[PDB]
Amino acid sequence: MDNPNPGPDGEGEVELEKDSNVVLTTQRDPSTSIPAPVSVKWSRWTSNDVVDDYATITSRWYQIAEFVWSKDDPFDKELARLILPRALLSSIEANSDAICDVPNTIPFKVHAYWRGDMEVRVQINSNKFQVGQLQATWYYSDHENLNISSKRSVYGFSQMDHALISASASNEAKLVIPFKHVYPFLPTRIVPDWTTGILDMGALNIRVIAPLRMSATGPTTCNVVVFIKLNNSEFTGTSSGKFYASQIRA
Amino acid sequence: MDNPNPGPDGEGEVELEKDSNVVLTTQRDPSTSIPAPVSVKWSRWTSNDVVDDYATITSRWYQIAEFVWSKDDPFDKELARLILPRALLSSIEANSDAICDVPNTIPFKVHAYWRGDMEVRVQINSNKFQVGQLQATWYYSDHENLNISSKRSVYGFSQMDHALISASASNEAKLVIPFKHVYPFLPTRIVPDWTTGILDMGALNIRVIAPLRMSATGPTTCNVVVFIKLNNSEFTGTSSGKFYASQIRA
Amino acid sequence: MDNPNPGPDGEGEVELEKDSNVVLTTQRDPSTSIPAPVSVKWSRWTSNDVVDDYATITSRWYQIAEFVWSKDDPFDKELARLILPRALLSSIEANSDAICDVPNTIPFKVHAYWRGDMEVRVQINSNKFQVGQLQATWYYSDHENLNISSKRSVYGFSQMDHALISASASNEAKLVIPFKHVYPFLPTRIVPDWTTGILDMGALNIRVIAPLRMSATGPTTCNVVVFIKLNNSEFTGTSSGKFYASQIRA
Repeated sequence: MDNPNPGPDGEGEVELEKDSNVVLTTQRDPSTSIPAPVSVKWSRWTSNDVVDDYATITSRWYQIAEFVWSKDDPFDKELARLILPRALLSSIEANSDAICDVPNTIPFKVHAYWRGDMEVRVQINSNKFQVGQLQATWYYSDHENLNISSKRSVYGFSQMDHALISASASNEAKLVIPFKHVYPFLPTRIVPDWTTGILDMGALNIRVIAPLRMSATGPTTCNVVVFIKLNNSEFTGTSSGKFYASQIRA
Repeated sequence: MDNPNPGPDGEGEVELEKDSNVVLTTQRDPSTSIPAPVSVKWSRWTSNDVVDDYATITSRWYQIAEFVWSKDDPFDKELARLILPRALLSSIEANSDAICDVPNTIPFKVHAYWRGDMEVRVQINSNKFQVGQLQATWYYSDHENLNISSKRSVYGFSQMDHALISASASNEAKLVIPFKHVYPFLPTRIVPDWTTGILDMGALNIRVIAPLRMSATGPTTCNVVVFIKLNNSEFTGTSSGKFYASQIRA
Repeated sequence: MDNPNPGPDGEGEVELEKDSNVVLTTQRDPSTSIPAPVSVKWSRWTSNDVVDDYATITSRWYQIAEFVWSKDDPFDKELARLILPRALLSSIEANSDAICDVPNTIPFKVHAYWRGDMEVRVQINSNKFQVGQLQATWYYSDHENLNISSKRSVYGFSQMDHALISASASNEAKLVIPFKHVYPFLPTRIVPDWTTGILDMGALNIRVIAPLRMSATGPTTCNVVVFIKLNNSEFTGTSSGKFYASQIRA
């Protein structure tokens, strides 16, 4: 079946992802990447306090990153290497804004410990005349590894669970990332231990496998949007906001 | 389903509209605009004489207009403001041709009064690299309104029944226009009343909502075809042709 | 149905033709051309000796020709006029290679007489911005006709069984050519008769019906691939290879 019928509305389907007071669309189905099974709820294990999450409020879609994709970028050059708990907060905090100001962060302010699966969209608007390729990959503990520069390479992450994005026919990388840390919970700020590496479950990272191969005088620049949903969460550990921690640098 | 298979014949469907000794096609389904219900037959009311229409002859598709669409045309600039009974005749008469010469007009020559629904095609051949938009709109009595210049605007006709045409993915505006005048019949020429505004049931009018937005050195010009079918008619009122009226100017 | 969904893999089906240790694909269904019924097996008629063919070995897909398609080529200019038994061997022999070296020829070396249907692919990689047209046509005995230059024309072969190839939406010409000679068998080399015209069942020939109509500075050159399958064969007539014949010139 192939009859093209673009009316006053150029025809084509648009799948949407609402899902909680925010609707974000994608005109092209994503290339998913599921690195692990869905995480069970270990609140009834580690902590016996206010055991809950926040539905309509922390299970939304906030923006955490956005960047540029150009012909200048050589073969393996990561556009982002963003930590995943974590840079949800660390993006907003360095936006000359506070964590307290946004609805998808506020319990991190009050509550001490967090556990939950993650959802991520790597949406880009590239043109059909751009011949490039990216790869969004996940690593459940990047900073803990010593020589991960060895792994920090397009070759290395192809070896593992990832998603693929090609400039033409742009395209989205779905990226379901459930919770798998060593300890079942994460600490939102400084704690009797975890005096650093606060709220870090691993980093995402997008490098390049094919530069934007542009014709003579073709459009140079491109762009990426990183979105994140925090579903299936649990926030036990009620603590005043003066105990909080404005996350570390990029 | 999306497998593209363009053989020696580039594949794609072509819907056709024959319908009476003329076949006109459209490779893209139209955006219809039905302003009113189908009109009932009031011949057995106003006049008791030869009560009939003409099938294969006046229910065809003649051309009445054609024009240019260019980047120069600013935002709201009507390409045509053509009266609808009316300019079926008024186009041919000013073509240095006579009404008598064409089969889709001849009963208007002889017969005194006419009633009937109308069918109209606003077909254009624009290219997929042209980013513009038109709007064909109908008004069951334009000349009767005094300040209709107020209405003569892209904003105003969007308020009402219309069709939309965008340059890219060109595209057709189906435009079924049934009979709705004040008096159930129309006079083909001067009459004991209707000494002017002869044969006028309202005017069609195509303005611009988006100019042809062309890249550097992209194709400048475009073009429109206006076709018209006169179905569901009735022509009671037999009169010699020396009583006829060559319609007024553009 | 027309929803376009080109993921990291630009979506679209790819039909394949394996068929015997070689897989060749075509992303666009072919325009077939069947000039005759399937040939019956006349081995149990002409010759009472080792009656067999060779499956996995001579029923493969070898390349016999490839050439250039450019704007310079005027209206009717044959890109190839290749004989069909025949140039399967005659291409390889003039490749500074021997017949003995390739698996799809070796029985022709040993065996004296051959009969069999033929399969041919005229695959080309033209771009969607090239507006040309070719025509691959078959003639069960071209050399036998005296004034076939009269027939050697785009007009003439359109009169008969052929396939059509247009530059844009490139495209393949399937070309099933069963055996129909005067005598039911063909001689692989010189023989008590057939002292010339060795192994010739007719010639294929691709001319032009529409040159590559290229925009300013659009891509000039193009290209064709000719493939051939020799199925439904029969090779009776065992003879030493010193009796063989390296085919005549192009």
